[PDB]
Order: sequence, then C-alpha cells, then structure tokens
Amino acid sequence: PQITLWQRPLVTIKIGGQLKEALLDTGADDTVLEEMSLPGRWKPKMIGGIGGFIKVRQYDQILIEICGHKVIGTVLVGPTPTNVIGRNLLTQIGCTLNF
Amino acid sequence: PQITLWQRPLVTIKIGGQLKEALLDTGADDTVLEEMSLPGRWKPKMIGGIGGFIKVRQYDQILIEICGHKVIGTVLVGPTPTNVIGRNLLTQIGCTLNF
Ligand SMILES: CC(C)(C)OC(=O)N[C@@H](Cc1ccccc1)[C@@H](O)CN[C@@H](Cc1ccccc1)C(=O)N[C@@H](CCC(N)=O)C(=O)N[C@@H](Cc1ccccc1)C(N)=O
Repeated sequence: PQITLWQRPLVTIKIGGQLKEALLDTGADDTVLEEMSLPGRWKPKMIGGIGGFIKVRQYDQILIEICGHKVIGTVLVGPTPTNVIGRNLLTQIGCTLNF
Repeated sequence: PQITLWQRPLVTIKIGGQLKEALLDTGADDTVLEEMSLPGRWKPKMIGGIGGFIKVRQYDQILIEICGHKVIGTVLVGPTPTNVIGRNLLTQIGCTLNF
C-alpha cells in the first residue's frame, strides 16, 4: 500500500519460520537482520554505515514474507541494532518512493 | 515524482548556497550531511546507526531545496560517509513508500 513517513516505516516479516518486525530502508543496499537461527551455510562479509563497520554472515536464496509478498534473496545476519529491509528486497516487491 | 529502487535513491539538494547530492533514506529519522560550512547556532549531539555512533552538530531551522521543494528543518552535520535525507525532511515534502 501507500505508507507515509510520519512514523518509522515498520512492517511484519516472516523468515525461517519466525515472525519479526523490520524497518523498510531505502538507504540500505542490503537487508540485515539481528542475530537469528538460520539454516544452510554462509560466506562471511563486512558492511558499513553511519558509525563504522560490522561483520555479518551472508545467506543467499532465502525466502521472506514481507507484508504478504513472498520474495527470495540474500539476507545478512549480524549485530545490527534493528532489522532493516534493504533495496535488494524492496525492488523485489515493487516498492517505490513518491512525492 | 515516482522513484524505483533499482539504484540508490540519490537527489540534488541546495543548502547554504551549495549544491550537493543526498540519499533519500526512509530508515533514518534524521538528516545528516558530510562536513560543510553552515552559518548559525548549534547544540552538539550524538547519533547512531549500524557500525556504532558518531558526534554531529545540530543546526536547526535550516532551509533546503530538495528536488525543488523548499523545506526548513533540522540538519545534522558530521563525519557521515554520505549525505542522507531523513524522515524529518521527507515528511516535509510529502514523500511516501508504495507497493
Ligand atoms: C544496512 C546497510 C546495508 C549496512 O546500510 C546502511 O547502514 N546504510 C546507512 C548508511 C549508508 C547508506 C548507503 C551507503 C553507505 C552507507 C543508512 O541507510 C542508514 N540506515 C539506517 C539503518 C539503521 C536503522 C535503525 C537502527 C540501526 C540501523 C540508520 O543507520 N539510520 C540512522 C541514521 C542517523 C540518524 N540519526 O538519522 C538513524 O536513523 N538513527 C536513529 C536511530 C538509532 C539510534 C541509536 C542507534 C542506531 C540507530 C537515531 N536517532 O540516531
């Protein structure tokens, strides 16, 4: 739907059998979630933002249900304070900015 | 207008007589620009993101032209790698996410 930005744009996502809240972030190229138990294996990686850099595990081809829309893509798991849905998944569900 | 997320959502802003490029970020509550010469009074402040926290100066009541729309609000100036336009200004220009 159409979501304004008066409040943080938080949505419910279903990933790996679990329900979580995540922030839709147009300023993140990638999607990174707080530490959680995920299946399969990973390739380690480092990402940065405001503040500095962190280490995350990279899981590809993972299924996620965001506001119902099921999408498959890479998800990074690590020490991030909050779960963020990045552009790699946002394009998947046809998300656009408007004004 | 309507902007897809296949590429970073970069726009041109005019602030303090200067032209700069900034990333439209729905995941930032605040707007923070790389070090620049700004006139006026400020209160110091600290903000955080993924790799920890940084110190920035808080300049209030600042004018900015984003994609033509003039808006007035708080801007934070500091060691951010890129300039990001946060929700405090995005609501000013009527920006929404759609899908
Ligand atoms: C996630 C990934 C892929 C590593 O990308 C970024 O971190 N991108 C960030 C910087 C960047 C973008 C593009 C290229 C290079 C670098 C930017 O999108 C910021 N995204 C959010 C992600 C986020 C959100 C919530 C929590 C943790 C992380 C952010 O840090 N936003 C900050 C921006 C600074 C600001 N003050 O607005 C924010 O809103 N911080 C809040 C909330 C907060 C408090 C304390 C700690 C963390 C966050 C604040 N008031 O300080």
